[PDB]
Amino acid sequence: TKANGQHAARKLVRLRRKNRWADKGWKKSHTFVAQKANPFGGSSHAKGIVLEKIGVGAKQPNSAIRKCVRVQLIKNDKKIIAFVPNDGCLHFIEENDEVLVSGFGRSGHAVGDIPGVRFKIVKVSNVGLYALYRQKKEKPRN
Amino acid sequence: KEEWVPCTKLGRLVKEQKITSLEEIFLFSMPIKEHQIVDQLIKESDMRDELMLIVPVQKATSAGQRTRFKAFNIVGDGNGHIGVGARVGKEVSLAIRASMIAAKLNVVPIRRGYWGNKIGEPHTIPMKVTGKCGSVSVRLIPAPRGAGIVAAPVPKKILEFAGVEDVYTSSCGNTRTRGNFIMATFYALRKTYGFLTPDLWAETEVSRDPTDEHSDFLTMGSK
Amino acid sequence: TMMSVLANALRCIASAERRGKRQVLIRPSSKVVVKFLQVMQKHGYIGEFEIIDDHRAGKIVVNLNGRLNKCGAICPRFDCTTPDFEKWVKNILPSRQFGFVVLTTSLGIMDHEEARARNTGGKVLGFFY
Amino acid sequence: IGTYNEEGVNVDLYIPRKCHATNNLITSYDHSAVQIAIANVDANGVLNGTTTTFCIAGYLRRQAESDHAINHLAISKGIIRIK
Amino acid sequence: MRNYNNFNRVWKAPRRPFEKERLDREMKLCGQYGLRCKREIWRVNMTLSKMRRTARLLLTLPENHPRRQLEGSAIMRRCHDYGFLEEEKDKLDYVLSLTVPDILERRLQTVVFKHGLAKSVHHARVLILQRHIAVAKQIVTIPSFIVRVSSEHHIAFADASPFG
RNA sequence: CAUCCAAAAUCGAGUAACAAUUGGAGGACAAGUCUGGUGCCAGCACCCGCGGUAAUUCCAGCUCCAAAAGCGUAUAUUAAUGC
RNA sequence: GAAGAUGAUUAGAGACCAUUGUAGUCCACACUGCAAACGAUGACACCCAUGAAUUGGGGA
Repeated sequence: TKANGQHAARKLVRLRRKNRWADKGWKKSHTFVAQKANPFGGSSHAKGIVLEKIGVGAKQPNSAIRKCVRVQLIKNDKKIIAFVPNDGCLHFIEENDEVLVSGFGRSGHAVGDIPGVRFKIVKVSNVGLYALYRQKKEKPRN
Repeated sequence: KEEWVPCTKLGRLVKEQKITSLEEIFLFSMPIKEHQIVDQLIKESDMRDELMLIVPVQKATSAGQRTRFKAFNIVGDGNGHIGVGARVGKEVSLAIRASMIAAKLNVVPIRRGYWGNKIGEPHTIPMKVTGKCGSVSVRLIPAPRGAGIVAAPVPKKILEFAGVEDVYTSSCGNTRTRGNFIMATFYALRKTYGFLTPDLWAETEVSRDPTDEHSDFLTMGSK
Repeated sequence: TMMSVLANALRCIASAERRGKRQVLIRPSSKVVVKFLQVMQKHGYIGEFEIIDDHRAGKIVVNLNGRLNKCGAICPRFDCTTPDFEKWVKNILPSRQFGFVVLTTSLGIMDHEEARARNTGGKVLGFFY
Repeated sequence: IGTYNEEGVNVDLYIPRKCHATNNLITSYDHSAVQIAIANVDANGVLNGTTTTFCIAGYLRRQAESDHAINHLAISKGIIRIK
Repeated sequence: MRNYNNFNRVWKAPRRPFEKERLDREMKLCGQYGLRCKREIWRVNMTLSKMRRTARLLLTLPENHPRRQLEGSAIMRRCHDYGFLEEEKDKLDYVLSLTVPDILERRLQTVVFKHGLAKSVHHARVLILQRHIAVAKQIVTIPSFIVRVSSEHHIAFADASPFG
C-alpha cells in the first residue's frame, strides 16, 4: 500500500522514481536511446535518396503484393524501407530521385500486412505525390 | 389493449378508483406484478419507452446453433419514476415486447434534493450514491445548477429519465459491456431513499395499507 | 498496536451501526474521544453515553439511536484552512447539506460550520454524516 | 419534515416509512419489510379496533433479528407483560 | 520582436463532434436564427461557460465575503444589460439558468427581424451588412453586435439608407 | 483602414462565370437496400477488417454527411489515464 | 539407486517394465542457500454471529 505519516515523504518520492522505470511510457520520453534509434532523429520528417525498388510480400490472412522502396537517409547514413501509399504511383518514384519519408499511424508497431514498415512516402522531389495521383501537377524530370 | 381481468388485489383497486397513484402502492411496500397497474395510474403523455440495447445471444448445440436476442427496455416519467427491464426472446419482436412488461414491474421512485441552493423544484440529486453490477461501479456526484448532464451518452439517457439534469459522474472497471453499465446506473438512483438523512426523520406516522382498508371491496371483488 | 485512538473507537461505532445495534462498547478513553461524541449528541445522532472508571483507563459505552450512517477518522490530521473548508467538504462527504467535518483549533473542537463562523482553520480530526 | 424549498414548500414524492426498531428508512424496494398490525384489547375482552402498528425492516429477516426487536418495542408500550 | 498585444481564442469545438445528439441541436439554431456556421454557436458557448464559472465559485462562498459582494453585483448588472435576465433576479442561480439561445436572441441579426424591420433573419443579416441599419444613430454593420435592453427600442434605419 | 460616387459637377452584379474547397459514407463515427469497372490481382485498411466475378470498405460517376476560408497528413507533448 | 550393463516391449526404445550396478543414500567437520520453501494469502492492532467436537492450563 502506502505510508500516511507526516515525515513519510522521502519514501514516497523514491518509490515513484523506481516504479516509473517499469513504465515504457516514461522511458520513451526521458531516454535518448529511443531518440537515437528513431531514423529521423525524432524529427518530423527526413529526406533520402532512393536506392532500389523492392517488392515486398504480405502476411498470411490477406495475400497481396505490396510495392516498397529501399531508401538511404542523408542525415545518418541508415537504410530503411517505405511503402508507396497510392495506387499506381510506383512509376512516379524512380531510382536516385530525392524523396521525403514520414511515419504512418502507430510508430512502435509495424502496420498490418507489411512487416517491418512503419514508413510511408509522402513527397517525391518535394512535389506532393497525392497531387500526381489525383492529377493536378505533373512530375518534373527537369 | 385487449380487455383485462385483474388477478391481483392491487389490480382490482387500480381498476376502480381506490388507488389513484403509484405513491400509495410504493409507500406501503408492495410488489407490482402486472404492468397494467402502471398504465392505468400513470397516463400516457408522461411515459416514454426506449430500447437501450438489442443484441444476439447464442447457445451452443451440436452442428447448427440456436440463437436468441437479449434486449433492454428503459421506461419512466421525468417526474422521478424510472424502471429498467431486460428479457430474452428467441426473436426480435418477442424480446422487445417482453422487456417493456418487466420494465414496468421494476419501477422505483427517485428522490431529488439540492446542492445547497434552493430555488424552484429539484434539479440535483440529494447526495452521492453508487450502484454496482459486475466490476463497473458508478459514482454520481451532485453538481451546481447549469452544469448539465455530464456523463457518457449511455447514462445520459438513464439520467434524463429520472429527472436529474445536473450531475457529474465517473465509472470504474470494464464499461464497454453495455448491459452491466445500465443495471449499475439504475441501482445508484435507487440508493437515494435507502440512505437516512436528518431532513427525513421525525418519526413520521404510518397508517393502514390500501389493501386492508379496501378488504371488504376485495371480498366483493372475488365474487 | 494502535497508532490512532480515534480509529479504534469509530470502527466499533460504524460496524455496530451497520448491524443496527443500539449500544456499543469502546475500549479506551481520551479527552479527545469525549469531545467528538459530545458534538454529535447535540446535533441529535446519539442518545447518551457513559464513561466508566477502572482507575487505569476508562471504558466509554454509547447508546446509538441508529441515526448515524458513518463516523470516520481522518488519520494524518492534514491542515485545512479558511478557503480549504470547501475542498474537504466536497471530497470526503456525500453532501454539503448534512456533511459534518470536525476539526481541531486552538479554540476547542468544533464543526466546520462553527469554524468558518469564528474564522479559524486548523487540523482536521474526523467526520460523520 | 422532508426536503423543503426556501419557500417552505415540500418537493418530495413521498416521505418513506420508519422502521421503529433501527430508525432506518423502509424502502419501496424492500418487500420483506412487513407492517404488523395488532389489535388492542380492553377490559371484558372487547377490541378497541386496530390502533397500534409496528413496522419491521427487511434487514431483520435476513438473520431473524425480527422477533427480538418486536419484544423490546412491545414490552415498552406495556403490550407484553414481564415479571 | 517586442509585441505586447494579446491573442485569445473566443471559440472552441466540443469533444466528440460526431454525436448525432449535438448535430440536431446545432442545425436547429444555425438554420432558424440564420447563423453563418457553427463557429458562431460555439463563440457564445465559451463566453457563457466563462460567466457560469465565476458564478459557481461565488455561490460556494459564505455570506459577507468580498469576492461574493463586489463581483456578484457585477455579473448580475451585465445580465440586466442586454436583457438576458430581468431586474427581479439577484440569486446567482438565475445566472446559471442562462443557456445558448438567450444570447443568440439578443444578437443584432435577430433583434432587427423581431422589431419588424425585416421579413426574415437571413433578410435582416443583409439589411445590416448593406449599411442600412443603425442601433440608435450609429451605423453598425456587424450582425453579432449584442443590443442593449434600452437600445433595442431605438434601432431605426441608417441615415445613409434609401429605405430611410 | 476609413469617408464618398456630387455639394453645381464623379463608377459599377443576375448563370449575381465576382461560379469553395479539403477529407469522409461496413464497424468504432455524422452519411448509400446505389450504378459501372476490377476479382485475394490492382489496392484500401491508425485498429477491427475488405478484394478468390454475389465488393455497403477497392478503382470511377451520381447521391448525401462533417468542418468551412479553411481542411487533411507526419512527429513530439498534454488531456483521455484511478495505465 | 541416477550413470553404465544386459533382457524384453516397439517400426525405431540407456525408453515406461524386468535382472543388475557406480556416484549418491548414513555419520562427523566444512561449503552451497538455488524448492509448488504454498495457505500461491507479508507483519503488528481494533471491531465482527451460528453449532458440535478435539488439544493444554486454570476455575466450581
